Amino acid sequence: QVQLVESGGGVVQPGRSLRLSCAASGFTFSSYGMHWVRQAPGKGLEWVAVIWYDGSNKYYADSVKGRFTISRDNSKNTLYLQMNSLRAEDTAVYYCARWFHTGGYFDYWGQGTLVTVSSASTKGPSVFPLAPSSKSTSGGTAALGCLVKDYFPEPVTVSWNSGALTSGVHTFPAVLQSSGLYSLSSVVTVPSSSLGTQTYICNVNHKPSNTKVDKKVEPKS
Amino acid sequence: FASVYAWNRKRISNCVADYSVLYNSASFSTFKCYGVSPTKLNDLCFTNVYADSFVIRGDEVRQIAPGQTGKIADYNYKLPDDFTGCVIAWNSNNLDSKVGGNYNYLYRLFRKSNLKPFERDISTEIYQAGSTPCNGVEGFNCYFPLQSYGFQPTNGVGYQPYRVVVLSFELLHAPATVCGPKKSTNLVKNKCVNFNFNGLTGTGVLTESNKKFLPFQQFGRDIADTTDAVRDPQTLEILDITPCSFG
Amino acid sequence: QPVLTQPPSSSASPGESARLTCTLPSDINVSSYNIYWYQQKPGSPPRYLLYYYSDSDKGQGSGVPSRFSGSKDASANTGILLISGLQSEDEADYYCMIWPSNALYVFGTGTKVTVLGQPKAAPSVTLFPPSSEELQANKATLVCLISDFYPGAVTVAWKADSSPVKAGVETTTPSKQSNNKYAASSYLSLTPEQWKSHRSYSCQVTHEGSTVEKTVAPT
Amino acid sequence: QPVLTQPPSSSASPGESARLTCTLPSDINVSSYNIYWYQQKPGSPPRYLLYYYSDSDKGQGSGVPSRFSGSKDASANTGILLISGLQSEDEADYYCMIWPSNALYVFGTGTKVTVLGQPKAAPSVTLFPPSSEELQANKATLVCLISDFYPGAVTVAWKADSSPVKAGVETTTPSKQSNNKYAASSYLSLTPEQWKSHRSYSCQVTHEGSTVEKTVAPT
Ligand SMILES: *[C@@H]1O[C@H](CO)[C@@H](O[C@@H]2O[C@H](CO)[C@@H](O)[C@H](O)[C@H]2NC(C)=O)[C@H](O)[C@H]1NC(C)=O
Repeated sequence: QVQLVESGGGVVQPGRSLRLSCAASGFTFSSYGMHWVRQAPGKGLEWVAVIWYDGSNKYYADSVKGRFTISRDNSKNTLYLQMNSLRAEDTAVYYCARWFHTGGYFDYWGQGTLVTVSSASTKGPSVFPLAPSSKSTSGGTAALGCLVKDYFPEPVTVSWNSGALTSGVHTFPAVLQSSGLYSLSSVVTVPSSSLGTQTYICNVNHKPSNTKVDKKVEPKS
Repeated sequence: FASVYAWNRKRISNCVADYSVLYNSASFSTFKCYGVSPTKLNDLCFTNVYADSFVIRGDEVRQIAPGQTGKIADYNYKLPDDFTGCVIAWNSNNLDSKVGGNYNYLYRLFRKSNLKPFERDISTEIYQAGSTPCNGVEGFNCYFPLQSYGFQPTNGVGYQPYRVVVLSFELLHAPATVCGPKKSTNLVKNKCVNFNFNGLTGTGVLTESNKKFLPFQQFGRDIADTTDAVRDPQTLEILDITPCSFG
Repeated sequence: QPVLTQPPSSSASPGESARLTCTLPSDINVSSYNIYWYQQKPGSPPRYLLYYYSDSDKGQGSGVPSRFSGSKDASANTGILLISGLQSEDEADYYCMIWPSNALYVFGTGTKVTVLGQPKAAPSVTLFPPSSEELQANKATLVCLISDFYPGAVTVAWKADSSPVKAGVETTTPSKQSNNKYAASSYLSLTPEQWKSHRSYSCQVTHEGSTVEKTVAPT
Repeated sequence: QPVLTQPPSSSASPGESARLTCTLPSDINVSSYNIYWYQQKPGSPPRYLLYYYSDSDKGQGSGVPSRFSGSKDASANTGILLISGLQSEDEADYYCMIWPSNALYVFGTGTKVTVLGQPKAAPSVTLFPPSSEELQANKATLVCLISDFYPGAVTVAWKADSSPVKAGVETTTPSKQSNNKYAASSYLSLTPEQWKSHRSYSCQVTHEGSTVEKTVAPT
């Protein structure tokens, strides 16, 4: 029964244009009002646009006016959304919702689709070693790591000593900067008696590219 | 019917009201009486009856009662706190709800101040929530004050339209008015009986007469002033009243 | 358009009762609107729960057990959602909505809720200054790592010698580890001349009122 | 068996009125028991004072002037002792007791009371790290001295670089000097490798809400 599927998402650079298609089923499409509602990755919900049962009440949102066009086609049970001149900030997940009017609330959302307004293409990581220091040292253990930053092609890996150390090795989730490139840092703790003693070389491999670099981390000079 | 924000107001007047055909019709989903329990309506008389009519949701019938709150009782239709009449309500899904949504039934959802009882407000000024003046155009904190139930036949109960009629019996200070119907038995004759002829209460034997009243006189009296003849209201024939035997 | 302020990240433990709030602005008598409440699990679209306006004008949401109940307190400009008898299926974000004039639909700001299925923990913090090669690379980045802080409502603030800073910092959202506690990270962008300009920087993290800060000085 | 929590070390000045409290656990309706109160001077056994249950069920203790009076407040699970008109003979420890079933006799946790016969003072703190010979002696001890803090309700907490520690510390009870104020001392046990492990330690002392801390770093 009633279920709404969506498509059209993807990745584009700003200024271009895109269109999204929400295909309904189940209920009788042309008897209800339909909304597009978006939410940014890691933020709150935000209403975008509404359309009556072809009643020509468009009523966009103050931040989308003059850039988004909402429309429908009940001959195919389809709702559309045409975006153009993407602000490189309208990157989010978009849902189509059905509006139950005499009660006054949404129902039957549609699983959303993700559209990301990127500007990056592909780039290799820049690596630095974060040295073990007394400011990181505490009693029996001290921590050292490797900072691998500024890369677009999301899947990247850093191992410790060709995969040897599994104790204390923690790679933190990559962070997406305003520049559009990712960055992360992986750190491992090791007994403070063993600051420089043994081998601690981070093996950085970037699989979309072909980058492979081993960096040694040693206490500060 | 009539909207909920501009209800109707019919002033029933001098008549013979039979609240029994209402009370027992079993077609009403809600029949509450407040000033007066229902079965004693066909035995009382007032000065005026008012009947108000409108259409609401299914689960807003509980705000049509003395002393409630909510968007309906606050500013659409307010009942005084010493109400006297009765409230009747029945479901009307098949008449008022139409596929695609019946957007002709509106209600008011913003007002400056709650209504006085039985007060009515059909204005359509742009409401002003925030401090900023509105100047007759919409916008943030400047809202149109009327919304519309979009009724649709596939709505769960409690969202289907109910029609409501509120009868309000009032008693100003006149001489009289509408009351319930007066029922009559048969008239017997030639037997000491206990009789009542539209007010005349007495006892005795009733007998066919041969006197002729004038066609506006009800009963006849003797010298020394005792009722000795009556006229039957229904058939309009004169009957003598003799006492039954003592000695 | 109004803005509906919501405190992020309340919390409680099973069997308890949580009380979320949604407040409007100094203007508008919240006892003039009906408030709607939506719930969203992760990896799923939201879902209607109930709406409240002036008891005897309530309404539930077709699959919402009678635990969830709404109310509204006047002299705070606040609507209230009340969960009574939390369980291990209420970890979700709860948004409040108002619908004035079919022209705009205003959403709240979100509020996380977590039922503590483990004892609390202390956010272990670790701070690193820009390495030497990065100094030679004409740039600088401070690295603040947070780990093992099971209730996830951490926030971070960055400090130059005495003042707070709000430019050049990026903050990861908390991520769950294997031990089912959380971890996070933040980065500070600096030119090396600003790195040696101020005598020391620090990263502070606040978590359930409590706060722990670490500090590093250039050499 | 229940535990009767008592706030240690209240205080006031002559002519005033002190209000001590004795609270049970989240369970048990303190308005179901009668509470007994005992007083103990130093160098002497305790002494019965009074008991309270539901006024019109009071009782005094044969030599206890009508200053001392008991009461009981319901929605805190709390019994209350009330001294009205303190004098210079009420410096004592006041225990609350309950007697449910001649099988167990539950005592409180004690509460010091002192009538201030002098103005307050500031706890002068002084901290010393392990000396060199002790470092060569394969051991380490931190030394925290407190002095001149006339009202004696001091407490101490020990700190490694950023965290609190609760192992290897010994704390003297406050002792009265000639000037009739107090003094105390605390010791921290450390192996020298832990001494150089953490970059600095500190001793903090709290006293009437106020707090003063001192800190030392290895060399
Ligand atoms: C009151 O109603 C009765 C009937 O309910 C009337 O009786 C009728 O009287 C006429 C005589 O003119 C007869 O021809 C009819 O057959 C009667 N009807 C019945 C049903 O018996 C009576 O006349 C009415 N009262 C008045 C004053 O007219």
